[PDB]
Amino acid sequence: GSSLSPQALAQPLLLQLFVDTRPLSQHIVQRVKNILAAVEATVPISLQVINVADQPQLVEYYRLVVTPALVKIGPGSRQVLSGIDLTDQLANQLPQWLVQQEGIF
Repeated sequence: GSSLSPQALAQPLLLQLFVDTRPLSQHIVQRVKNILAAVEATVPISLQVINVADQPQLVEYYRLVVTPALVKIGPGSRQVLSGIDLTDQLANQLPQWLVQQEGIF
């Protein structure tokens, strides 16, 4: 079938985190990594950190003015988690991500 392969595998979940090199971010990072790595699943997530001090231009693009902060780009809809509540929002947002349910009402 496909490239002779029977399926285009889903693209790993694109997850990122904006930090200011502050321990808290590295702190929350562990929490983020720990939680994400806690859901494993057949679809692993890719955690990439963005140094706001290195590129504050994209931060403003996402109106992202608070740090630390986390932002999911996909697959699926985009979301912005910030306010040291990333772990609270993430844990709550994660399920919604996997539940990628017709976010419909």
